[PDB]
Amino acid sequence: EAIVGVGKQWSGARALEALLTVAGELRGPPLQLDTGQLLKIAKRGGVTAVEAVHAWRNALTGAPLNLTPEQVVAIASHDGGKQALETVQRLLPVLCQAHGLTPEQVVAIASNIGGKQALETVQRLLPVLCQAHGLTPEQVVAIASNNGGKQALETVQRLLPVLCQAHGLTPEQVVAIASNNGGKQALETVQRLLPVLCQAHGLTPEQVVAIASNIGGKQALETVQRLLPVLCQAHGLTPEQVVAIASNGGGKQALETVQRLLPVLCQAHGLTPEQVVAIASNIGGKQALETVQRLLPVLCQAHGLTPEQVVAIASHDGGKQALETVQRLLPVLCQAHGLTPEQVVAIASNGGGKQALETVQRLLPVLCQAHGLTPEQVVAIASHDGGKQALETVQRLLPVLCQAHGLTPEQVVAIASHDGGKQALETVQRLLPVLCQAHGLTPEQVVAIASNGGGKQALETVQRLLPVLCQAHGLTPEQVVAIASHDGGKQALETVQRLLPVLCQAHGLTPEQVVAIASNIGGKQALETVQRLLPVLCQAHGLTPEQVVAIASNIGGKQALETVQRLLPVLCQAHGLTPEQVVAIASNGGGRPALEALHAVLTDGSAQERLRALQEVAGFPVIYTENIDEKTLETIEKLIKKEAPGKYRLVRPDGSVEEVSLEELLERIKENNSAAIALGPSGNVWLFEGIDHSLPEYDGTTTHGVLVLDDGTQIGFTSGNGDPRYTNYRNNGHVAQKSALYMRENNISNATVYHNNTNGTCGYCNTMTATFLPEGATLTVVPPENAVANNSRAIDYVKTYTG
DNA sequence: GTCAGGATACTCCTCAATCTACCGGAC
DNA sequence: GTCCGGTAGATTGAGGAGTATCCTGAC
Ligand SMILES: [Zn+2]
Repeated sequence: EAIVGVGKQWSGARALEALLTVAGELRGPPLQLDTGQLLKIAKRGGVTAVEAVHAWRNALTGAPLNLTPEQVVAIASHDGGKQALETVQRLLPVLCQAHGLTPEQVVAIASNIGGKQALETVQRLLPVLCQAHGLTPEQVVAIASNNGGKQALETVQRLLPVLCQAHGLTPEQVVAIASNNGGKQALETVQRLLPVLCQAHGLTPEQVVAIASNIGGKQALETVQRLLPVLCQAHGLTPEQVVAIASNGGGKQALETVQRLLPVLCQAHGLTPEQVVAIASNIGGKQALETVQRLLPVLCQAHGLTPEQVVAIASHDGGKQALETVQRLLPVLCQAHGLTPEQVVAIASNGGGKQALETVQRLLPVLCQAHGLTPEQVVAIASHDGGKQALETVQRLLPVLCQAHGLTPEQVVAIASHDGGKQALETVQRLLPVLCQAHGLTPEQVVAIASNGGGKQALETVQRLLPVLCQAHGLTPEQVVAIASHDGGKQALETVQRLLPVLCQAHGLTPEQVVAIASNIGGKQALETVQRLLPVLCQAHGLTPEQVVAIASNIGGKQALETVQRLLPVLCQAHGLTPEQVVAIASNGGGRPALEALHAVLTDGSAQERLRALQEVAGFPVIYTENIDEKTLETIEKLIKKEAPGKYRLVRPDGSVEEVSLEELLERIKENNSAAIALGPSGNVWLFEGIDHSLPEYDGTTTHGVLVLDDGTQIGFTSGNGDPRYTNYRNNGHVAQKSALYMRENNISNATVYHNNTNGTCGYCNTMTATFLPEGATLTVVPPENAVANNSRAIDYVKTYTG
C-alpha cells in the first residue's frame, strides 16, 4: 500500500525510481533511513526531496549544521522539501548564532509546506516583529511554523497594529490567530467581520477570536455570519451554541451540517438539539454528525447501544472514526477478546478513540499474556486520550522499568493510565535513577509524581526546583513531592518557587500554609488567587488569613475563593447566613457549586424550599404557629427579646422576602396559623408562610422531625448540623439529640418527638438521649412505624428515655 | 513543482467537581 | 450500634493546546 501511496503522487513514478537508485546510500551511516522514512520522503516530498536528501546527505549530517537524520526526514517530507532542505542549510547557522533561535525551532519552521518561504521570512522579519511589536522569538516561531507560514508572518506584520488599535485586539490574540494554517485568512476575516459580528449578531470579541484561533477561521466566521440567525430563528439554538460549533476546527462544516441534519436527527432519530450541538462542537463535527445520522439506528438496532452511548462516542474529535470502528469492531472485541460493550464504548468515547480501539484489538493478547496485565488494566489505559501511545509504551517499556529499577507492573499501569502516560513512562525511565540518587527521593515518591496528568512535567520540574525549594525557602523534600503529586504539578511547583516569599513577607502566611494550598489539583490557581484576594476578603468581609487559606487549600480553591467574595453580600445581608458559615461551605471541595446552589434555592425557591435550605445549612429550631395559645406566643416573644436579633424577615408563600419589624411578626404569628417561626441563634428571625407543616418522605439524606410539647407547641428539627459543644457524641446532629438538648435548655420535663426514617433509629439514641435530657425529663421517640431497619441494633418501636 | 488554505484525527497537560473509603470521640 | 464531620486518594467530565496527515485549488 505504501508503494501506491507514492505512485499516485505528482512525481510518484519518478520518486520510486529515484528512491531505489539512492536507497543504497540513504540507508548508510550518513542517515541510516529505514523503509518508512525512505518512502515517507518519496510520498510527501516527492522525487525532488528524494534526490535532495541523497545528494546533500554529506552536508545535512556530519557538519556544523548538526541536522539529525530524523530532522532531515521531517524537513524533506513536505511539498517543496528540496527547497526547505537547501534553505535550512543556508540559514540555520545564522538563525541560531545571530538571532538566538534553538535548532529545534528552525527545523520546526523548515518542516512545513513552504518551509523555504517561512525560513526566509523569519530571517527578514524576526528582528522587526520582536523590536517593533513586542513579539518574542517563541511567538514569531509559532507563527512561522505553519503551512503558508510566510503569509501568516507578513500578515501579522501588517495587521497587528491595525487590529490592536482599531478593535482593541490584544497582540497575543493576533499571534494566537496566526498560530495555525490559514493565519493570513483568519486575521483578514476578523478585521472585516468584527464590525458585523459584534454589532449585528451580538457576539463578543472573545467569541470572534475564539473562532479565528482555530484552523479554517475565515470559513467558520463567514459561515456564522450567514447561518447564526437561521440556526437561532429556525431551530431555536442560542448564539452561544452557534459559536461553540464555530469555535472548533472546521467550524464551517459543522455549522452547515447541523442546519441540514438537526431537524432530521430530532424528528426521526429522537435526539435533542443539545445532543446534536454537542456532537457538532468538535473537530470533524460534520463527519460524526452525518456518521450518527446514518449509523445511529444500526448501532442501536444491531449492536444494542443506546442513543446516549452513540452520542457520547460522537462527541470527541474524530467522532466518525470511533463510530465506524465500533460498528465493525465491537462484535470482535466483545466476542474474541471478551470485553464488555460498556468497556468498548468507554474506549470509543475518547479523543483518538479509533486508535485505542484498534490497539486493544491487536495488542491485548500481548499485554495480558506476556506482561501480565488484566483486561481491566489494558482497558483502563486504553480509555484515555492518547491511549494507543500509553499502550505501546507499556508493551515495550514495562519490563525495563520493572527489571532495571524495581517498579511493579501496577505502578507502571498507574502511570500509563493517565493522559500523557507515554510521556510520564519515558520520563520516569530517564529521571528515576537521578531523582532517587542526586536528591535521595524514594522510588515510590517518584512514581507518585509520575502517576498524574502531566506527570512528565512534574517530574522534570522537581528535578530542577527540588534542590532550590529546599534551600532558598527551606522546604522539606516531602513537601515538594506532595506539591508535585497532583495534576499540573509543574504549575504549582513553579508558582511556589516564585510566590512563597511574597505570601510570607506581604500576606503574613507561613511556608506550611503556602504548601497546603499548593498541594492540590488547582494548585497554581489557588496560590495566585490567594495572593490577589486575601487582602480583599480580609478587609472587605472580615475574614482571617486562616479562613482564606482554609478556602484555598482544597480542590477548586480558586472557585471557592471568588465565589465567597462574590456571594457573601447577599448570603449574609439578604438571607441572614453567618459569614463563618459561608466560609465553612467554601472550605469544602466544590465550594462554589455548593454556594451557588444555596443561592439559587434561597433566591428563586418557595417558602417551603427556603425553609428547608436555610434550616439544613444554618441550623436552628423552627416553631410552628398552628398553636396560637398565649403561652406559646409569649414564649416566642421572650426568646427573641433574650437574643436581640439584628434582622427580622417575612417570607411569603411565593418565596419573596420583606424586611419587617418584630412587632409586625408578633402579630402575624398569632393570626396566621399556617406559618413557621425560624429562630436563628446568629440573630436572624424568619417567619415562613404557606409551608407544608409536615414531615417530607424519607429520601435517604438529611431528614426532619417534630417535637410536640404538653402545651401543644411543635418544634421542627433537621438532622445534620449539630451542636459544636457536643461534637464528641456520636448522636450529635440527630433529631432525638436536638430534641433532648432543646428540652434541656428550655427546662421541658416531657415531650414526644416524631421523625421520618425508614432505616430505623440508630442505636446511639438508646443511651445518649437520656444523657442529653435534664434530670427528671422524659422524651418519647416515635418512629414512622412503616419500616424495621437497615442496620443492626436499630429501634423500630416507640421508646421512652428518662434523664 | 511549490505553496497557501481548509478539514480532520490524535496526543498531552491543567483545572474542578464529584465520589467513594478512612478516622475520629463516647453510652 | 448515624440521620455526623473532616481527610486523602480516586474517577469523571470539560476545555485549552501542540502535533500530524491529507486533500484541493492556483499557479
Ligand atoms: Zn441518633
